[PDB]
Amino acid sequence: FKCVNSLKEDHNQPLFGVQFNWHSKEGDPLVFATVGSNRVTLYECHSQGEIRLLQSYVDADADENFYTCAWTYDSNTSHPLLAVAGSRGIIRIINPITMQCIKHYVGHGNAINELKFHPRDPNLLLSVSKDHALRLWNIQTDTLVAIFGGVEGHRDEVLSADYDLLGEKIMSCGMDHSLKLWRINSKRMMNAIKESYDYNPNKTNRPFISQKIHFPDFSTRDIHRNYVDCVRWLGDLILSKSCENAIVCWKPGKMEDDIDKIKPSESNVTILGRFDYSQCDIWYMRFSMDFWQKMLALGNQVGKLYVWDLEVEDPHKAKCTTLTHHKCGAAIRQTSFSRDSSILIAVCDDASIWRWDR
Repeated sequence: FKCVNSLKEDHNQPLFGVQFNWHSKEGDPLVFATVGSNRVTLYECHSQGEIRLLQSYVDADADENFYTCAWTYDSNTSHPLLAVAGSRGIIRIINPITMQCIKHYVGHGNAINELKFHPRDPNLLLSVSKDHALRLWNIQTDTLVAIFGGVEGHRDEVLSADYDLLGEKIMSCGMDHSLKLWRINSKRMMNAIKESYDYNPNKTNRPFISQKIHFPDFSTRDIHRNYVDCVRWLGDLILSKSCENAIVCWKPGKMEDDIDKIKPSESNVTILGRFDYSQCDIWYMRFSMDFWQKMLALGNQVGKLYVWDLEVEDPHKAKCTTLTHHKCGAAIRQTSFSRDSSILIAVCDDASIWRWDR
């Protein structure tokens, strides 16, 4: 990796999220979305470092603050869609071509900190909120499938969450210092999903009933001692961080315990390694991985990039390299790899964007 370009968005507010579009068709250029201030911006990546500016969606309210975006496609037409959400607690489904808001979901009412799409179903959107809950949505039938909350749920803002490889279970984390597992392969949840696909408000009288899920299938506050601001499955293992300059790789239960045999009462965790770094004690600094999960990237609060090569027998044997530039001095809030891994983008608190080519 070498730094080939950079630029700065006119607004000067923090860029909180960047995502490449991993659903981009064969032979079109790599396109990525940034979010910050009250807008979304698409860029196209070209030779010689060029970052070709496309078009923005700018929320009507100047007080909207987008925090996160996530790419999917339309399940009938294959056209990519981009979901955005932020401080107003509104999910917006944007047509990236024209940047029209196609539709939006209210319900959270309170800030959405992260969005994720199911790894196998393009219609299933998970939002995580400042209101302590997760919601699962079916953006095909415009239904709220479930709410993951209650007193045994998170007891403070949720910051991050992630589906496992097959979308059978979710791991959430947030400001209560905890990570919670939620199975979505139960009979109940598989059936709720099925019912959400059968729902057509024009062909019936009922509202769609959401599942209230009030009991995580596992929970722990034993990994970090602060806000857990980023979470990612690595197979049956977990990669998570707080503001303590460490990504911990760990699993619920003892060393030889199966993830699918974990009862809600499980009080053990196993730590399999820890990736330490520097100058990352601020909240809401998120790492990302490439498509194959070979590598992990996190930037810190002074513009240094850390990249881990996870292509090694055990999690603790990961190989770190660092990416610095003399002009990149602002906090980096998120990174994104292209689908093919040839490009890495970092985005910063100063509205700058950094392009790193392999």
